[PDB]
Amino acid sequence: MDARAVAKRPRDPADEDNELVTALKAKREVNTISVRYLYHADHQALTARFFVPEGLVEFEAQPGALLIRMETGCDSPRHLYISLYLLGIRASNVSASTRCLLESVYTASAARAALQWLDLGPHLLHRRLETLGCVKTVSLGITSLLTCVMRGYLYNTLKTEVFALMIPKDMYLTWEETRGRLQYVYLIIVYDYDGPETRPGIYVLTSSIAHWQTLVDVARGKFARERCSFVNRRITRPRQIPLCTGVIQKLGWCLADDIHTSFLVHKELKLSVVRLDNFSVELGDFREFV
Amino acid sequence: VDRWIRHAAGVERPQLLDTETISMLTFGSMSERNAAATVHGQKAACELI
Amino acid sequence: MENWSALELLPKVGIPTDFLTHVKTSAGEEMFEALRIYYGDDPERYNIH
Amino acid sequence: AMEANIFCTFDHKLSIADVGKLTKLVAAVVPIPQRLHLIKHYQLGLHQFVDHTRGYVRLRGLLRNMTLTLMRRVEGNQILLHVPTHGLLYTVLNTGPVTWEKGDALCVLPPLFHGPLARENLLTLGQWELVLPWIVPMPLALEINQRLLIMGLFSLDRSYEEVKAAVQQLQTITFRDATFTIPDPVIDQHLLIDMKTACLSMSMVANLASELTMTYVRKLALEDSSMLLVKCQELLMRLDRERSVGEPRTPARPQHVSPDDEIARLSALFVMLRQLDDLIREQVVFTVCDVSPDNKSATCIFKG
Amino acid sequence: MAAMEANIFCTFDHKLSIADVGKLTKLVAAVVPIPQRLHLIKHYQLGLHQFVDHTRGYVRLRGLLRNMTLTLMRRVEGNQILLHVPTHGLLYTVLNTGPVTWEKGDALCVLPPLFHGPLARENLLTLGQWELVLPWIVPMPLALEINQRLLIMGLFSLDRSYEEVKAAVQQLQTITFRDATFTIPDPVIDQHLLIDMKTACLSMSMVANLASELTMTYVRKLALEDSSMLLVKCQELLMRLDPARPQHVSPDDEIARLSALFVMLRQLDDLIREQVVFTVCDVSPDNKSATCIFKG
Amino acid sequence: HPGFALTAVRTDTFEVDMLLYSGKSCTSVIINNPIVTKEERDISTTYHV
Repeated sequence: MDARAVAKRPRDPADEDNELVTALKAKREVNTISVRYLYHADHQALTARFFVPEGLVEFEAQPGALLIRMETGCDSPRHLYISLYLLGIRASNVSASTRCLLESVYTASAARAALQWLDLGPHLLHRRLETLGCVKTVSLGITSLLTCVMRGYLYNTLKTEVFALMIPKDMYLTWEETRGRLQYVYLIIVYDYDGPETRPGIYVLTSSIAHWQTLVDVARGKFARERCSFVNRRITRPRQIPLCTGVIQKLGWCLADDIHTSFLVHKELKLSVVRLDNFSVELGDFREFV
Repeated sequence: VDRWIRHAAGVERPQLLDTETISMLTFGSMSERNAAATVHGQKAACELI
Repeated sequence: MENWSALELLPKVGIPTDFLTHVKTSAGEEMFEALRIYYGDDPERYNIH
Repeated sequence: AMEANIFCTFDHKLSIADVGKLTKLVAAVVPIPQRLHLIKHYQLGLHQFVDHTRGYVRLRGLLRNMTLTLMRRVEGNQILLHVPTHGLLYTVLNTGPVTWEKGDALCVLPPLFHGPLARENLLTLGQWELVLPWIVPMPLALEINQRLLIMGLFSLDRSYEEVKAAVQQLQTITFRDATFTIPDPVIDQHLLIDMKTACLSMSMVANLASELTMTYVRKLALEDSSMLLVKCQELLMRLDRERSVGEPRTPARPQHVSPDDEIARLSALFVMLRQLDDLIREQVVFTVCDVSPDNKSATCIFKG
Repeated sequence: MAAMEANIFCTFDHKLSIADVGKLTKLVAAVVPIPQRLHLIKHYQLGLHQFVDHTRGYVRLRGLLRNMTLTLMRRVEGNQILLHVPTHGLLYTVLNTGPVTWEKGDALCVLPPLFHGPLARENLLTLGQWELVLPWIVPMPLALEINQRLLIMGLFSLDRSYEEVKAAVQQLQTITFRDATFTIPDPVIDQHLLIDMKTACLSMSMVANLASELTMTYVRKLALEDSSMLLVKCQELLMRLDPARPQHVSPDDEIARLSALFVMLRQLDDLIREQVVFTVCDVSPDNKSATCIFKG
Repeated sequence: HPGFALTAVRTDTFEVDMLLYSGKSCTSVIINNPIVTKEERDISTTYHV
């Protein structure tokens, strides 16, 4: 109400004493806990812990990955978290040399359950997946406790280092010849309908495009080969009703200039991967198109 | 005939995407491949019958 | 348009003005010549080119 | 005083026992028809939108325009209410029939009372009552919307038992840790008008597109830049069994339609789509990060 | 590189007349699209005017506007222009340009400019062989009617004689909406439509096969029994002619067909849709200001 | 020999180290005191003087 009250600048939390400190200031009683500076008080990024089976910790131990949840008809586990690298054995896009490489790393029996579950169902793969975020600060153990990001930049605690996002080279492609100053990262799944079985076909795709209309127009370019298949399957198989030639969804955005190629190193085997740098997370739901 | 002329000229045959062709007129593109070695500099010529 | 802004900045001794049928109806009937109203607080009076 | 809050009042005096039934909904979603400040409790809640002859579609379409607002803290004769900012986490409440799982997408839907009694209501107060929307996970919500439309497609032909046997099964959803009987839109034999208003919108394109599109396929087919149009014309046959020299090799086409009337067939083709569009998509109002134990409260980041 | 700056300064090379700067003060908090998003853009990049072409196609302005980054004007001190870029999901004031009543609570979408009755575009800014053409902010229902007609305009021309093409364009170019009349400047059939016109006709075809026979017969059965003001109009839109029980009740297969149909209406219906941006809360009585939230 | 008389034109690019000249006090630049705008973005606080 006072004219000085509207004169005041917006309040500065950092100038103010910490809430734990303030109650101690009223009693003037020191405690063993160091309340002088609470950690994670400044992070815009939001996170949530994910318990994980020990057999899927590999590759994720390097900071920067993709945890997509996988629903299952089993009553336990009801949701087996899946690394994108674990999904590479399933994707048709991966080279047979690259596929044989990481597949040897997934010798764990807990990882073996994942491939068994993708195949048994009739439902399409994109319906069973759900994007969550990215790895940082792996706990490592019989039950790993990853601190997956929900919306914000990956980085080490106390801002000491900004974690890069890792993406396999086979799944990455560039539609534009000249990068823009900004480009959103759209995770994409495109089926290639055929006959005995519908293979997937993962393609993470950075693009300067933001609007949904122009984004799915360029997607109709190289993916038109599946578009001829999805229609040809319709005249071929009455009663059968294939749906969704592909799916697009936002994953985040990057500064484009910081991007450069790299390679992960785990279990002796190397694997070249595209390396997004300052990848702010911005989750986007799956969007169907034909 | 349209394909036979390109062998006589050596020009590569475009197969541009329709979405690319719209931006192709709205702006431009470096449709000509860069040479493996610039012995001197940028090429420059024109034509007036 | 007659320029405004300056009327909102230059001080005036002021008058106890009174007139019938409320301030709004007199402006909505266009009985006055030049007029202007705003329901927010646009900083046009703060801007000074 | 940093936090913004929407105040509310009560015309009826509350019972002291009634005040504690709002404290069980500290985190529940409380949708508001329009952003304001002071709000009478008659404006509060979805109950003001209740209708008689109007069907479920009216309750849902108005809900999309409503400003969702999380409950904050009851304080005597007041109701604190904060409208979430986009991209920030908030602890909502799982009032919905189905238990949440971590990372699931969420989208608000109107409550659906069913046959046998279970949970009912607690906040009755002078005719008006504080109804709350369900917060179903999105993948289930797509299944719910598909049922109510198809169950109304059979509303025209209730007379045969085999149709009733099928609607009885579509009524019973079966999903994780839950089973429910979504109420039949059919009631008093004839369908409610809001479903009949929507059911025609599907039947329009199901029929109006079965003739109007034939003229425009043959002209675009000359390009064959994508080649699919050569097969796309045969996609319009609408048949399963292979043709057997009955010679309907090419689709039937409209004959000498008036140029002004031809525009009207297309101009009305899309106005039907504008009515049907509300059910086609569901915005993700919330995204849970980790469910709290007892499946009551759950932290969620706001979206939209 | 620094992430693209929240605050943008625009500076004009040409000297400005006092008549120009006065128009800018009333133009504050208008939506001004930009392409570069540089910290200090030139006025040539400012506005939509530089993308004008001899065809003056209204279609190409629609897709080029979607690549623009919307910004809100703020603080027009002196020559400087403070084009703040709004954050997603926060409240912001908005100032109208196109004359539309704007009912409260409707979704808004940026749209290429039309013209009202004067056709003068008067009180527009001209600035030495250059103009400031700001795209209109319009209510969502107007964005549908302005675009669903445009898709029809390319279709009807395909089979009609050129004398009959102009007769339809003469009628479809005008669009009444909330009392006020409107008309589309220079509609243009173009390859910009053909890339979109083909997928629409393809989407029209796939829906014709997805439907179950009961879904299409639902109205022809309804006409046999019920009568209503809507049903009589629907018969005018359909061919006249060309209980036995449904031929096949397979609810697990019926519902699965509906899911593919939603993929089409999330696509084919979206061709006339433009992405929503501002969400109106309380319109000002002058209809020159309204608080808004959410972006495209 | 064709019946054409070809006449190609060719633009070039000669690099030059031009020398400007001007008189004393040919123009008077005027300056305001520079301002320091502030920005926030979690990882960094970019400034734009």
